[PDB]
Amino acid sequence: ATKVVAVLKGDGPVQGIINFEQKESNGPVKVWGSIKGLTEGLHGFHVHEFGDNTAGCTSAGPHFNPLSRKHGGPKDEERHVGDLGNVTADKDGVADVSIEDSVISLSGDHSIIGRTLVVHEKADDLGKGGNEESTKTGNAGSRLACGVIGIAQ
Amino acid sequence: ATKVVAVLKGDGPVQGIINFEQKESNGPVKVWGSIKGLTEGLHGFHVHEFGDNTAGCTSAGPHFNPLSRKHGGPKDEERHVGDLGNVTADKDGVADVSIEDSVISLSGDHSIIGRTLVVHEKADDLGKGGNEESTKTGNAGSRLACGVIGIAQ
Ligand SMILES: [Cu+]
Ligand SMILES: [Cu+]
Ligand SMILES: [Zn+2]
Ligand SMILES: [Zn+2]
Repeated sequence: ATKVVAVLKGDGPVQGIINFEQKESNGPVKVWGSIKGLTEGLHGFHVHEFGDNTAGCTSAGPHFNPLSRKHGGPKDEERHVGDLGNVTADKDGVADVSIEDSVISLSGDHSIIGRTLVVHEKADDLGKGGNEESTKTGNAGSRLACGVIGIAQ
Repeated sequence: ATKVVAVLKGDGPVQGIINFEQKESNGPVKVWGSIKGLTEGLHGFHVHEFGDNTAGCTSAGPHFNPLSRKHGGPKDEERHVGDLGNVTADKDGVADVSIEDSVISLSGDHSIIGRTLVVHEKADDLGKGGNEESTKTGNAGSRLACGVIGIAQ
């Protein structure tokens, strides 16, 4: 496929639709959409390993990391395939997403199809924190909303 | 990879979890789980094309049909890749699913990862109905619950 989508939903007011499109097999991936119900400010944003929603967002597992790297920002050489940094909400709780990433993909080892997109309660420290946790999750906190990444076209 | 799962949710009481497992590259897929809240009897059960939940189960599109064949039963040579026949709910409206299928797959062009699993209101006539719709959707009717098929641990 060249186009997939994830509909984020959680126990709370956080919700949104995120689109992904990749025209070429080894080309970049455009990510866009909106999320509401968020507190003003930054929020972690990543693709998690499992597209398993049997237990809310917690069953999505850790960050998608097929290359067994350490957590990082989307622009850091060292990073999980699923690390998409942070999204920002405005005073009304809305965050407009517009990302372009070259690590995630819709085919091969880096394929995010069938995995989960998650938006966190707090900001992602991009893996620069003075603690081991920062190198695993970025200390972004709990998962407010998530959705399985499915084929849309 | 070899294990995927789908959490079925709808606007009504119908809900459940269905697991899929494919041990060998191109071998058969074991499908099992449980669904509750259904009326007693048969119920259409298919994999639909899109894992698009932007409009509930309606955005899932039609039955997954890469080979452009007509609708049928799982044992038929002529059928949609996504045609998994019917599931049977007991007197208490619980359908214990347990079947194997070698048409669907967790890899390749027949892969159902990132697509949608749907449970219907009525029974799938396996394409033996006396009308045109029968060879299209088996007349299974409305979509009671669905879920995008995602990668499981
Ligand atoms: Cu995350
Ligand atoms: Cu169906
Ligand atoms: Zn990470
Ligand atoms: Zn069909």
